Amino acid sequence: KGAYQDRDKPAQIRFSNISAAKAVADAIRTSLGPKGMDKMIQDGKGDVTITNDGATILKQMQVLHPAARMLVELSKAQDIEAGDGTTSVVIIAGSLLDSCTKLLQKGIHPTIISESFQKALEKGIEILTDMSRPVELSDRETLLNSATTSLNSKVVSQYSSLLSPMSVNAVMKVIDPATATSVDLRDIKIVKKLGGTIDDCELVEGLVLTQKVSNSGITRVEKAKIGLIQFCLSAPKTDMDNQIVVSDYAQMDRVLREERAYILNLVKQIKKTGCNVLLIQKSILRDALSDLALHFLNKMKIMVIKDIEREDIEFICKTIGTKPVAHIDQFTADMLGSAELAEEVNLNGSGKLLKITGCASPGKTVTIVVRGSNKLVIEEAERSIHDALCVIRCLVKKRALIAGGGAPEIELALRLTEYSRTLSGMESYCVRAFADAMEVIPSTLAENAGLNPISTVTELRNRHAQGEKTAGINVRKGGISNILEELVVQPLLVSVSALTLATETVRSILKIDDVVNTR
Amino acid sequence: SLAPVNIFKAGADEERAETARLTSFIGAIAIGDLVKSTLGPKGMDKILLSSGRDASLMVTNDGATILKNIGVDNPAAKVLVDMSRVQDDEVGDGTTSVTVLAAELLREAESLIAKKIHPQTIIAGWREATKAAREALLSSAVDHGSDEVKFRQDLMNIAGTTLSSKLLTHHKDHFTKLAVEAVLRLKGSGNLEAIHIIKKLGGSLADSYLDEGFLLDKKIGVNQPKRIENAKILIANTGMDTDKIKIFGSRVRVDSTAKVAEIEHAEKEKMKEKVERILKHGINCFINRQLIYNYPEQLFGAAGVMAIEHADFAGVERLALVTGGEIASTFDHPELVKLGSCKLIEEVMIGEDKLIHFSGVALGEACTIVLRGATQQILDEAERSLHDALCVLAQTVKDSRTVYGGGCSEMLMAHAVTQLANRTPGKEAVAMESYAKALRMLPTIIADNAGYDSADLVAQLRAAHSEGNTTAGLDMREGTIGDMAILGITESFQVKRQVLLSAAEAAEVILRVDNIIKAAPR
Amino acid sequence: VNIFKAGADEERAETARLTSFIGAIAIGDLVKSTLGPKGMDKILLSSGRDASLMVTNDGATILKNIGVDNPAAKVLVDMSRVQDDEVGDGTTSVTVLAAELLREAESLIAKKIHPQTIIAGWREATKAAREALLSSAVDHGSDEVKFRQDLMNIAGTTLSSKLLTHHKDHFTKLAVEAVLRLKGSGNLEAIHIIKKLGGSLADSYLDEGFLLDKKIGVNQPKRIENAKILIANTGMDTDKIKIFGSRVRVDSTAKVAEIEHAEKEKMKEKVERILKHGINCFINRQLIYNYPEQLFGAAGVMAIEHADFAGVERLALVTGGEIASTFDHPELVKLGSCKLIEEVMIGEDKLIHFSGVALGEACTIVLRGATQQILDEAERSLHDALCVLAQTVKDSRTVYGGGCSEMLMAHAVTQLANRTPGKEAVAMESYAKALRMLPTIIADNAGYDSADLVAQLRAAHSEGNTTAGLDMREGTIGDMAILGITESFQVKRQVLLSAAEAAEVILRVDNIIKAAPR
Ligand SMILES: Nc1ncnc2c1ncn2[C@@H]1O[C@H](COP(=O)(O)OP(=O)(O)O)[C@@H](O)[C@H]1O
Ligand SMILES: Nc1ncnc2c1ncn2[C@@H]1O[C@H](COP(=O)(O)OP(=O)(O)O)[C@@H](O)[C@H]1O
Ligand SMILES: Nc1ncnc2c1ncn2[C@@H]1O[C@H](COP(=O)(O)OP(=O)(O)O)[C@@H](O)[C@H]1O
Ligand SMILES: [Mg+2]
Ligand SMILES: [Mg+2]
Ligand SMILES: [Mg+2]
Repeated sequence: KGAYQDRDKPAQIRFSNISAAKAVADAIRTSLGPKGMDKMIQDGKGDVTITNDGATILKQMQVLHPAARMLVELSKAQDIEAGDGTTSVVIIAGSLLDSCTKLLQKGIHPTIISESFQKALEKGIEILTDMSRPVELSDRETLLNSATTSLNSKVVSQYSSLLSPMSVNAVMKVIDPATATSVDLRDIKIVKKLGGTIDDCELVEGLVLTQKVSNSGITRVEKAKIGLIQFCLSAPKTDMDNQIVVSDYAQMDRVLREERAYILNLVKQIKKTGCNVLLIQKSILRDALSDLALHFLNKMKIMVIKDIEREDIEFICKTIGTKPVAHIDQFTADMLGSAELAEEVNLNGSGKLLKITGCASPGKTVTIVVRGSNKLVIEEAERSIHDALCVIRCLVKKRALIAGGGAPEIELALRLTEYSRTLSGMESYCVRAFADAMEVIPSTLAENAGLNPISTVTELRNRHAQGEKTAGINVRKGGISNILEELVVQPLLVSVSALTLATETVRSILKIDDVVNTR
Repeated sequence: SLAPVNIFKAGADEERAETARLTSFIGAIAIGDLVKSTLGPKGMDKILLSSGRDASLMVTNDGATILKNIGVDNPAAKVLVDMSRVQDDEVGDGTTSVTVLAAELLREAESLIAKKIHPQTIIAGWREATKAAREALLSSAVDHGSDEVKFRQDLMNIAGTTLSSKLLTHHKDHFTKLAVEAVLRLKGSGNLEAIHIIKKLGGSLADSYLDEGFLLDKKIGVNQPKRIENAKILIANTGMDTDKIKIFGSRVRVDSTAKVAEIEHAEKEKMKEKVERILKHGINCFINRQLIYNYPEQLFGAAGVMAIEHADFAGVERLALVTGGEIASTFDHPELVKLGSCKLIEEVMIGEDKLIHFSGVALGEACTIVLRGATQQILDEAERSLHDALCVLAQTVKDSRTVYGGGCSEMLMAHAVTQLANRTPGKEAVAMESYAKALRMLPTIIADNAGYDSADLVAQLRAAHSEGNTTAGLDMREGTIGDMAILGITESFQVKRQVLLSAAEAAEVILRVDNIIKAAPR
Repeated sequence: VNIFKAGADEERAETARLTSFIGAIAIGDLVKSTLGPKGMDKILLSSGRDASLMVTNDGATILKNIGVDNPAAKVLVDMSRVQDDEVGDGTTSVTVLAAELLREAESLIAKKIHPQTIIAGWREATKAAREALLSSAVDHGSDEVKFRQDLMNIAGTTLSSKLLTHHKDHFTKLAVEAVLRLKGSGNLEAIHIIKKLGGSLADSYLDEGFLLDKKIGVNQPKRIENAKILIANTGMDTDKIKIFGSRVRVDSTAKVAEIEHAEKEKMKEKVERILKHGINCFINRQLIYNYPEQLFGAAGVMAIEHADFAGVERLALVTGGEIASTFDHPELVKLGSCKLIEEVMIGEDKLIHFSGVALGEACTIVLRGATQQILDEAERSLHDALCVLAQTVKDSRTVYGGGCSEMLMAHAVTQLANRTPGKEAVAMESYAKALRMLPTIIADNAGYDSADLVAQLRAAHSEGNTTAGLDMREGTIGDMAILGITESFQVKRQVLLSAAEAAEVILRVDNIIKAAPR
């Protein structure tokens, strides 16, 4: 009474993929929420990291199963689009694949499951969008709450009083909240140096350099005139093959005199423009600084800095306002940046930094410097700050805000199960499985917090069934309560993108029915 | 050769009997069974996982890349793989169908040889049968093109039916027209390189779109403006980095340093003179092919004109097509070089990257498609499916003749082969009947993948085509027999003809080998 | 996660039926080349010790000698051996039919048909085919001349696919005669087949008496007229008193000399008791020692030493005596009778020739070829012919051969299929195709147009001519009633039932679990 489907290989492949996805999901399931702890990854080489970011955990943990690779790619894609929730997305994907293996055991074709999953996705997008509220920028309270919620599940939670305000200052000091619609994170330059503690992180509107000043006679310059240089301050040499022939004893003295005169002329041309500090670009094939040139510059009481990467010139120009100079005749004061102060700062014997502060033309660019005891905490602090910046980026992208702490997915689970109770047929079971497959996030939020998961989820469902929305798990109170009063929120883009990407990834995985090992 | 003397080598062997055709048939049938589970709109795609360098992983449904990536060892499997690659190169799709049909033909051939019938008889019968099938398909090949709306509806139907067997079917109603629009921007020029598919992670697959202009993944200079209105874009293929005189053996030989300083000043002077000659064109956007060093960058920034550096040959050709410019290398005559024009060249942020957006382009000859999925495998599969759709649409734009899909065309040529077989004597008739059965196996496989009663549906279609209804096929949305004219499951005539002919000829060449001789490996 | 063992594996999917089908088809293709009057036999060579070489045609020993690996091949070999034990014919036929049933089974399961559907269709088809074969069976036994002609035809059709075909006209009747000497007793051990090399295979003959491969003693005579044979199973050796724990414990040599004299005297008195029966011949089962042999030679009788259980049983059957062990009362069950006990020489050996035997209940067949392999194949195929002749003597119902019975029962299966709905009908059609694949194979091995001949037979059987089959000496469609290609009904029925049962049992496996080898 129907097709025999003799080949059981596709079913075995699907079960294997589902089991591998579930294994990857519940491997990192213990790293969710403000009570989930971070993992330590020691790769094949002598490198170790202490990470709570789901994307980095999945990248460093070199998986083997194809479904696990699909999940790590999904996590990195969610990081690209959102930047936060890269753990919840993989948890959701694994959980609902685990739910759909039972459906496969019930004799339901994979295409029907995929289409029903897509329909449940379409309903859930509407549920989440209606659940949210509009948000207006330039409101410090909501931005701070979102940044703190992003930072809470990270190692820098205890520093949230010092990192959240600077995390929102960094974003607000780059874009104009009037018409932005996006933010470019490239101009938030993160510089890391060993030493100090996390509490000494700083935000500077100026520029930070890791290079060292060539002349150790001046380090502090007040009312500095900065100027980039893209040509070489050495003996002249043409692009074509160059040779100097000497046939007299006076030729040697003459050639030395001409070299010295040319260098001194270049340095005098630089100095007569009022330049106070010099930024020399890193030039391979020609020493950008010579001993004679540096000697003359130091004699004229100037500060010289070399070995500046070609990729940083745009950042420097956007920050302090200089314009690149590739010819001496074009070097004038009309294209010479200015700053209130240039300093060479010592970090209590743990390195040296260059700080340019008080640029008279403050560009749309700030810099963050981080301090820490060991390398691992510094890297984790960088990742946490980046996640907070990405959260603010999502909030800027589309202006919508939802409650956190398990409220969105549990409310969606309800609304979707009563949606399934109106679609009687073969797809009713699949939609109900989708609805009950996202109870995993609140369950794990309750579990990692030490609460009883079953009772907590039951109370959550009951309280959202009574219309008391924005209710979720509180770890400070140690129970269940309203979340907005607890100041825990997240942008709608995070959750909506997580759900959409997870559903798309699962719908793609469910279409696999064979695996072949290529040569 | 089993003789008590061995002559070949330590490693070389010969199979000069039913062993050789046994190996060839089992290899071909193995390839066909590998491809079989990826047919029809209900087919399911496969995972290709490496066993070595970088462990490349790709999710794919089309059989061309499946047969290309895996390493076959049976020479018959090599013939099938080369068949699939050639068929993919020729038109763009039908690789799965041609491999499946050739495998089914070889299975029928082995069944025939089991009845002790000489292979040349099978070859002659198949030659006659494929002639009859060619004639039937050509006779049933409806044609459009004189009308405008009918041809565009045909294009939409062809895109939908070619994209329906891939992942993109999940958003079929959104994607097919997209593909159609792309080809409709080429104005009949069969240059698929004018289509650029930029893939970036993030966002659902429904967020893909065809831009109303061009997207370039390059960088602006330092001091250049980041936004230009009503540009006059000049596209060039000059060096303008160091500009070697290109006269090898030239060197400076001077007795003082001031001479070298003067020579280098003269070099920078000739750079400035060349940049001034370029600026004499009256332009505000300059596009190069190779790098622009710091001095020309500064000259451009002082002038106030944009400069796009290091755009490969494809980039400059696509910008010339989409904007109307002319690839230049010398600028002695500004009145002979034609300059392209756009409306806005602002920067647009997609994903986490910034791209140059030529909007309001003068000509739509070239365009770009942005693919934004959830996984790198999803991106690769989407790109491959879109490439297949574009190839088929360009082919049917070149040749507007179309035949009905869903199994109707292959059913009708199978019926023609059956009618031919019913009037021929001798052992060739059974060969023709086997050919017809192998040709009819394709809709059987489609229904099997779908999960319907394949035998009942195939018998229904056989009766429908024997009675006289030549526009009947499979309705997948419910799994019944329907009228393809109403459903509009069209297909390119050239694609079907290529599948039929290539499968027939490769089956013929494989069928007539009675000795496999392997030299010792390297 | 793997759980079984190192070396233990499981195939729980299409792989299992793939292995089973490929093994069954390998068995079928190996056995297929030995059907019909034009089939060609095979050489079996052992790669192990003694490098045994045997030239054989029947499928039973071919399948039992080779070491099969696939469990389905083991199923087929066991079925062939069991069918050889039951009747002794059609082992190749049953194996081939089972192979084609499994081939059509895999073809059907390619069309996505549940195996239990095929099982039900096959059960219905085999019920209909068995009913049709029983309805088409002709019987004799009441008649005398007609039944003898039927026996000759059965021997001919059983012996025409083997090497003795070269002299078939000579051999068939001989085999029949042997069975006609059994007088209805289902005792094939009453037939002795003595194989001696040298001379053409047409020198083989069924003796008009019995032949014994033993030796006369030293002083006994080597020829008797009007023999009075006494057949015994006594000791005639040292012949211990059997009272374990008996020993001589004396104090002089005279005592033990007296005891040994008493032993010799008791042996002499036992020989006297034997002689009191009034005999001139004596056949013993175990050895006869020197003193009884001397006494027999002095008396004037003829003694046979070490004639095993089979030998004395055959002598009792062919002569009528009883196997004596105690000679207290000679007046009880009596002796046997013959007319000559001449020693006759065959090749280089001498055998005792019992001629003019009182009863023909046992006999000997002398096989004489030019090669030991020829002798072995002649012996095996003659054994098959004798088995079939004895079976049809026990049950005289016969059905026509040459594919006629197969064609008619396949026609009945087709008619049943045409009137049954559902996916059962295609299962029965596949059953009929597999059943008709046998005469196709016979024609193929013959080398004719198999498709044309099978189409002609199908048309002739559908029309109503229910006695049409393959005439192979000319290669056309002939009448088995006129021609005389008969066959035992029991053989064909057992072939059909065993093949269908083996196909059914093999087809319904979906998981093969192999434990780690020892
Ligand atoms: N203070 C808090 N109380 C309750 N739930 C929280 C709190 N902070 C974060 N969460 C929840 O933890 C979940 C996961 O957040 P997080 O672990 O920071 O990111 P990721 O999911 O990328 O690891 C969020 O869905 C959020 O609802
Ligand atoms: N929606 C549909 N309904 C019926 N038949 C279809 C449909 N879509 C595709 N087909 C048929 O499936 C066949 C195989 O196409 P596809 O699976 O894309 O592989 P290929 O294009 O390589 O042959 C085509 O001949 C087409 O006629
Ligand atoms: N002389 C003959 N003419 C036609 N058919 C024959 C002849 N001899 C045998 N057959 C057919 O060939 C089939 C197999 O015969 P045979 O090889 O003798 O079986 P086996 O090897 O078991 O003795 C039988 O079913 C019989 O009907
Ligand atoms: Mg987070
Ligand atoms: Mg296609
Ligand atoms: Mg026989």
